[PDB]
Amino acid sequence: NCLKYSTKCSSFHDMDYFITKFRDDYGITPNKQNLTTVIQFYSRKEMTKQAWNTFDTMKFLSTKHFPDICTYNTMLRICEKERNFPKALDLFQEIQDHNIKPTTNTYIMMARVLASSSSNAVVSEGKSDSLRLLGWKYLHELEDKNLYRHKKDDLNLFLAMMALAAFDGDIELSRALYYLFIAKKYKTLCANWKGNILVDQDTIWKSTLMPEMLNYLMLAYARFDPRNLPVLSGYEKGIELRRKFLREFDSSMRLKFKLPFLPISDLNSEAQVLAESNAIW
Amino acid sequence: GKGAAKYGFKSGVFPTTRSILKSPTTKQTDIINKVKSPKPKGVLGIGYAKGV
Amino acid sequence: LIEAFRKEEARLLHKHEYLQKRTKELEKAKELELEKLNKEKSSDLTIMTLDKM
Amino acid sequence: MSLVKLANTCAHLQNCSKVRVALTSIPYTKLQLQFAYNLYQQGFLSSLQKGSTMGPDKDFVEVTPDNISTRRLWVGLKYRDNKPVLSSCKLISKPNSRIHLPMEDMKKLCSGVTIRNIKPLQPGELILVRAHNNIMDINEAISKKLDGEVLCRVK
Amino acid sequence: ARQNFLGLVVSQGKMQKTVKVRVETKVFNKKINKELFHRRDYLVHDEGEISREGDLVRI
Repeated sequence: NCLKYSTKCSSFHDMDYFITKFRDDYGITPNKQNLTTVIQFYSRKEMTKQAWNTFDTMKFLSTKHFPDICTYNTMLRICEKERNFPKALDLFQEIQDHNIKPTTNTYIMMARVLASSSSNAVVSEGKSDSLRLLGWKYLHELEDKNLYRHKKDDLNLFLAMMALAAFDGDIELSRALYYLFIAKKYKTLCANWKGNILVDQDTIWKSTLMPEMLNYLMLAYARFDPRNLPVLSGYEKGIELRRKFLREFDSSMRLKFKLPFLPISDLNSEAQVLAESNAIW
Repeated sequence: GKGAAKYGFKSGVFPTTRSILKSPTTKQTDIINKVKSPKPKGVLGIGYAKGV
Repeated sequence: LIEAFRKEEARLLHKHEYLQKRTKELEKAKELELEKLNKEKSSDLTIMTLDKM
Repeated sequence: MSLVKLANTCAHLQNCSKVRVALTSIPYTKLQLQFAYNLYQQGFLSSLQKGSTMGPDKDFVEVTPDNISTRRLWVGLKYRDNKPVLSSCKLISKPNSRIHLPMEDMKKLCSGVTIRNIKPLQPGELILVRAHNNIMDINEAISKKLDGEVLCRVK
Repeated sequence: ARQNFLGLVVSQGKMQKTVKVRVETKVFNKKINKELFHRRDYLVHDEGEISREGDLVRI
């Protein structure tokens, strides 16, 4: 708990003090959970080398200290921060090899790692489209089986999808997902608000507008190329997924609160892209 | 022809250039200090021991 | 002959000074990596790592 | 620092790769531990673990002269795309002929030039060097300007 | 400087003030491609006759 709060406030001095205090005065050395919390500390501080060394020690010291799926998800997050997809795939294969059972967070982390890696040709090693397709495949593999879900995972999932939509320049999918998220969030918060809706519009709307979703939508706008064909269109599963999301977006638009999306399924020109970017901004 | 590869691919030899000053000068403080420094004692050194 | 001897002595001293500068610069280069390493190890959580083992 | 033991470890890893065992054990010494760590950093090994002759350590055990004889380092091997990641492991400097290279010769060896009948470094290969009782890759030893003994090849 | 060789005394007392010292040096043989030790025995002056067989000395 001490290390948890220290990570949350990102205080190096508190982490060091608590670890030293326990070692010197109580004879307690960090276990698997505390070492995982230290790895998350190093991740928060952008300290990837130290986190990887801690992971190596977690494997080294004993089987009780050996990493489990939570630590592997943390390492997948570190790879996402590095945009290091070969290590992500290697860690997934190691998870399978050591008989550790994946979780929903594992598949979502793999999809996000591949989406982040596919941003540019340099980081993706010229494999950007294949990496995005592989992330979509990981999301499908998640769809197949239940695994262990977490309350936050659902949110994460949608971000991953938008990431795969944002780095693909899929403006139709990005628009649809952004509208779905904003609509559901506002509906849920208004349905469960103690305060009167009219008075507390500012608070509800502030909570509704997640900055990262807007950032992903703007990134999708920025990567616009009329000749681009979505990577998700090739698969039959992918094209069905696109059909489902676009149909729900269209139906929701056709059916209170309003957003400034133009009354068109897709944008086919630069001027409309500029107009929608300004409108949403 | 092969050995010339060591010497910059130059075939033939010049006579060895002579040193104007055959012995070190007294203004070379470092050489004097090395000469005057205590000799390393024992076998990794260069000198007779005290008792021998 | 006077000119030759004096210039030879000056030349020898100049080489000695050049070697002194070279060695001193290399030692400050070692000081530079001393500065660099402490930045990396300013991040001491004092837990024991495998690379340190 | 027994090069004989490093050769035995190399042959053991090759044999384990042939029969495709997921875990194996090697002697627990400083040289062997450093060599295994260097292989693991390059991605040739899946995991390092400390354990007894019977298996990995269930709980952390301090190393003392009492239990040093029964200590072992357990390495997890990798098999990807139906091929072993760690396929061949050989020695350059053998006990009968030990090869200590200066830094410039080490660069020449990395640069496609055969030095003292050692095949030049290959693209996906790793050559390990020992300098001041520390094991590192050839590239690091060159970057450290350290003259060293050229031990082994891992491809 | 005067040539200096580390060695081991292998014969002493056979002659007056003279010993045999076993000097090993590092050489490279190209035909083997190996650094190997090359061995020789030097007749060495021992004034005072202090050194004994088995001692480790200079010559």
